[PDB]
Amino acid sequence: MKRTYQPSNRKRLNKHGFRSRMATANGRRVLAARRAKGRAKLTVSDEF
Amino acid sequence: GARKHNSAEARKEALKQMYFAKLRNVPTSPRKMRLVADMIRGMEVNRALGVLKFSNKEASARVEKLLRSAVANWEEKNERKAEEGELFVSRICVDGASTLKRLRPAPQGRGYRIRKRSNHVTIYVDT
Amino acid sequence: KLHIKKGDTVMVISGEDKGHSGRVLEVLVKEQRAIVEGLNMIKKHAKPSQGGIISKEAPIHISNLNVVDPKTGKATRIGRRLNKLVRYAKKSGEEIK
Amino acid sequence: AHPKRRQSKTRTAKRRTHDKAVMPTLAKCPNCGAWHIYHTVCGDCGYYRGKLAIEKE
RNA sequence: AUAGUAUAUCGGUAGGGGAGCAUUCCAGCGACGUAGAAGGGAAAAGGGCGACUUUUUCUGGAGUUUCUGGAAAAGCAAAUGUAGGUAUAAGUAACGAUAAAGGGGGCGAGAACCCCCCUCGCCGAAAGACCAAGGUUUCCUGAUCAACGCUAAUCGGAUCAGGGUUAGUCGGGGCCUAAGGAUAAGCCGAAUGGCGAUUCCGAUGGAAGAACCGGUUAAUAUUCCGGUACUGAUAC
RNA sequence: UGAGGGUAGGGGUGAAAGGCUAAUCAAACUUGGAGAUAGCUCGUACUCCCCGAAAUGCAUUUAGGUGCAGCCUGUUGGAU
RNA sequence: UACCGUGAGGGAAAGGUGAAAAGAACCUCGAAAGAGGAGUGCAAUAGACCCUGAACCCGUCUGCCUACAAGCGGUAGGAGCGCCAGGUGUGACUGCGUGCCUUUUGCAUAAUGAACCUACGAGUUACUGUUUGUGGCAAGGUUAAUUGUUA
RNA sequence: UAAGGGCAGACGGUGGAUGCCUAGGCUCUCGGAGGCGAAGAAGGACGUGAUAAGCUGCGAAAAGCUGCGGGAAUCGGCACAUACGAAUUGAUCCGCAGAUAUCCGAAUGGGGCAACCCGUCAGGCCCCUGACACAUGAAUUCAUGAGCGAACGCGGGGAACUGAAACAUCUCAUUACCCGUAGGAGAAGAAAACAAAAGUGAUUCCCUCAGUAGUGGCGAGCGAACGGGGAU
Ligand SMILES: [K+]
Ligand SMILES: [K+]
Ligand SMILES: [K+]
Ligand SMILES: [K+]
Ligand SMILES: [K+]
Ligand SMILES: [K+]
Ligand SMILES: [K+]
Ligand SMILES: [Mg+2]
Ligand SMILES: [Mg+2]
Ligand SMILES: [Mg+2]
Ligand SMILES: [Mg+2]
Ligand SMILES: [Mg+2]
Ligand SMILES: [Mg+2]
Ligand SMILES: [Mg+2]
Ligand SMILES: [Mg+2]
Ligand SMILES: [Mg+2]
Ligand SMILES: [Mg+2]
Ligand SMILES: [Mg+2]
Ligand SMILES: [Mg+2]
Ligand SMILES: [Mg+2]
Ligand SMILES: [Mg+2]
Ligand SMILES: [Mg+2]
Ligand SMILES: [Mg+2]
Ligand SMILES: [Mg+2]
Ligand SMILES: [Mg+2]
Ligand SMILES: [Mg+2]
Ligand SMILES: [Mg+2]
Ligand SMILES: [Mg+2]
Ligand SMILES: [Mg+2]
Ligand SMILES: [Mg+2]
Ligand SMILES: [Mg+2]
Ligand SMILES: [Mg+2]
Ligand SMILES: [Mg+2]
Ligand SMILES: [Mg+2]
Ligand SMILES: [Mg+2]
Ligand SMILES: [Mg+2]
Ligand SMILES: [Mg+2]
Ligand SMILES: [Mg+2]
Ligand SMILES: [Mg+2]
Ligand SMILES: [Mg+2]
Ligand SMILES: [Mg+2]
Ligand SMILES: [Mg+2]
Ligand SMILES: [Mg+2]
Ligand SMILES: [Mg+2]
Ligand SMILES: [Mg+2]
Ligand SMILES: [Mg+2]
Ligand SMILES: [Mg+2]
Ligand SMILES: [Mg+2]
Ligand SMILES: [Mg+2]
Ligand SMILES: [Mg+2]
Ligand SMILES: [Mg+2]
Ligand SMILES: [Mg+2]
Ligand SMILES: [Mg+2]
Ligand code: NA
Ligand code: NA
Ligand code: NA
Ligand code: NA
Ligand SMILES: [Zn+2]
Repeated sequence: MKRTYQPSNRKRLNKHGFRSRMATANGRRVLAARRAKGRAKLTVSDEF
Repeated sequence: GARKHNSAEARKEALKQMYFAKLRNVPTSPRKMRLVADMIRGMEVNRALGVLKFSNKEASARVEKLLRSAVANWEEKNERKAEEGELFVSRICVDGASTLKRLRPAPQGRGYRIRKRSNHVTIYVDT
Repeated sequence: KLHIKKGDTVMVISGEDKGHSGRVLEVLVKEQRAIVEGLNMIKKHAKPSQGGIISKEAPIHISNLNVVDPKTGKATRIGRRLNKLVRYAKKSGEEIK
Repeated sequence: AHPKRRQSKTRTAKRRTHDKAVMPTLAKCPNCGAWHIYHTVCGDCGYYRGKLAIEKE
């Protein structure tokens, strides 16, 4: 059967990528929380 | 302070009169191996080698090569080739060794554990 | 600074080789140990690469080694004096090496 | 369908009374002198019932 | 408990009261320990009663402790209680489409399963061939069989090392714009901001710049080589 | 049927089944307020000694909760 | 961090050889894995998952009992046998005996709960009162913030 | 008698408790300090070794370059082995000042799916490649700002569960949370003030006053000031 995750690299970066996070105040708020935690992976732009 | 040196000296002097061989960490289940140990316990070594060679259990081939070693240890510690009809299996035991855990999937997303067991085998020979 | 160095002649003051003198061969600064010639031999088991057991000096912790007096043959503590600084033997007062 | 209780050590060991490895039916080879299974060709010499059966190189 | 040995009294849930033991650490006076401390195994003996204590011996190989007072992370049998380990059911269910296997050689300690050969069987609008998405070295070769492979394995999409992807034209990108997105001038609005062009971005579409057949490697091939073409720039 | 866009939680979307909104829907998920509240259920660990109940009355948005009385116990003073 | 999730986010386990690698040359059995020796070392039953090394759970050996026997598995008696001077292991035969916890008027209950072991796990502290045991001062008792000296 | 079983002991297996230990935590005291960034930050990507996965350091000058002060025989990081070298003409190492410092990121020449693509302008080499500049907004070419980051401050907005043994006033609470913006602190601050014929004179903070005067479906609750003693 068709499952929930059907990958598309173009969709992934448009929805969760680094440049989309930086485009809004609430996205930059997410980046600040992940930096303060010390995450090695900041966005999906890192795993690529 | 020499106490453990004196305890160990007596331990080594007794080992000169004991003829044995060991198998450690054999990657097969101890219960199946025990089935083979009960077959050759207290039996003349020449007859046991043939019994192990033509056994239908797979654990017997490993045990056959350990009995050969036990006999050779006997001749090293006694300084003569063993006769025929002379030695016999005076002691044998199988102990469970450490277990390797694995995973086998089951229906509806559940997972079960598989145990891949091991064992140790020790054989004594005697005239 | 260390109270001994390569080329020094030192006497062992503790351990099984106490009362024995000898020359310093190598100094392991980080571990604070040194090789003294002819003392603390070991039987190392080497595979061919013809093989066999071979002899080598094992290092002794440097706090068990004292510089031998220039004049007398006994081990002494040392100091440094400006007469740059230079080592000298506390038992006799003469400069060392 | 389900065990109401775990079995004690005694009950488990009593059931395992009849779990025995079967001994081979062995015979000595009149030619080689080696052990072989009765009614089979000796794998060492190749002989069977006094005659050569598997001439082994 | 009363009287100072005598009289009485001593079954107990909820519950009230009294008196103690062990544990960790601190102060003080002091002890023990490589001629063997703590911990762990065995044995013996004690206590108005008990919580507990003491001694001997084996292991162990460096810390331990009496008494008086002080302070608490100060005691488990059960919470469908938590972690780690090990049992029972049990050598039981099961080993994942009923397309199918048999023989002879080979390497090898070892072969139902690996390699070669003969026969048999299954798919064949596919279970064959070429791309896209996605994956990211799984591709080829040598060595290895611990783990992985629902068996074994000399084999493998497994482990380690080495090697392997070649473009003027192919596919992209460079050019163009759609949905939508970001904006300019402006408009709106506690803040954060929301809107807003013919502007820009953005292919899944449009391009007036153009290549196809064959052969070679263990692994690449409109890319390398052969043959035969085409398209921009640039200099005379 | 492929690619890329858009609508976001009392909101969306619905040829309307309270269907669907990442195996979750009569109000998604994540973190925080937060150890919400639970007159309810379950659980509550060393020792010995002395004493030892109640399951009634009244009141209560009260009835399997609670307040006061009644009945237990410590200390203290009186005799009753 | 690994791992889980489209994402926001969630989020582990895992310390110790020995004073010193002196980290086991060489031989024997094995195709080699594994062991027996040798050697190093205070010690290898310190040999790499290595200090100590408990329980549940699992083996081998020795002693006694057990194939006419029927219930929470013990308890109180009691021969024989085996070991080391009256202690210890076993237990023929006999009497009595329906686990434990919790919840209940009342549970062997066919009401609840637990596979077992080791480890973890639940009336604590602060402040303000009140009663009481023990003390200081007493017709009086007591300082708070803070200040001085010393260190 | 024992196919088997029961109990006890001896010796082992497994497992990793306990004892001992520490390399890391926890709570504080005293002193200092309280930022970094367009001269490009925080945080990253990619590289960098005789050998080189990963960390560490560093940036195409890439485990590093140059001076000054210190110091004295070893050194080429964790970190081995092998290999080649450095150094008493002073190596490594420490303190201070310099040199170099790719790409992304406020990111700022334009775009963009972060670490990429595409330009104009002036110079120099030769289809390409060097080395400059080129955002926007608020002031007068010039000067400035932007972004990031503990808590404490001041502003703009602002819940509910909960308590009231129900609940709407009330409470939780001018809290959580969201947003803006300073400083080493900030805010306040020099009487159109308190007091009561007696007086004190800016602000802030501590001890009292006091659970008092009051307030309140006069319920649950909430709760001063004057005056006095201090710090300054
Ligand atoms: K202790
Ligand atoms: K191969
Ligand atoms: K909602
Ligand atoms: K053990
Ligand atoms: K009988
Ligand atoms: K029931
Ligand atoms: K740019
Ligand atoms: Mg196995
Ligand atoms: Mg077989
Ligand atoms: Mg599935
Ligand atoms: Mg059976
Ligand atoms: Mg009585
Ligand atoms: Mg009583
Ligand atoms: Mg259950
Ligand atoms: Mg069955
Ligand atoms: Mg069956
Ligand atoms: Mg199945
Ligand atoms: Mg079956
Ligand atoms: Mg199959
Ligand atoms: Mg196909
Ligand atoms: Mg392949
Ligand atoms: Mg296999
Ligand atoms: Mg391969
Ligand atoms: Mg093209
Ligand atoms: Mg355009
Ligand atoms: Mg190919
Ligand atoms: Mg071709
Ligand atoms: Mg309906
Ligand atoms: Mg769903
Ligand atoms: Mg709701
Ligand atoms: Mg709250
Ligand atoms: Mg709660
Ligand atoms: Mg009574
Ligand atoms: Mg009720
Ligand atoms: Mg009452
Ligand atoms: Mg030991
Ligand atoms: Mg150990
Ligand atoms: Mg009868
Ligand atoms: Mg009932
Ligand atoms: Mg009752
Ligand atoms: Mg009853
Ligand atoms: Mg029953
Ligand atoms: Mg119930
Ligand atoms: Mg149950
Ligand atoms: Mg029950
Ligand atoms: Mg229990
Ligand atoms: Mg339990
Ligand atoms: Mg044991
Ligand atoms: Mg421990
Ligand atoms: Mg210098
Ligand atoms: Mg209420
Ligand atoms: Mg500032
Ligand atoms: Mg100030
Ligand atoms: Na001892
Ligand atoms: Na416990
Ligand atoms: Na028996
Ligand atoms: Na440069
Ligand atoms: Zn034969």
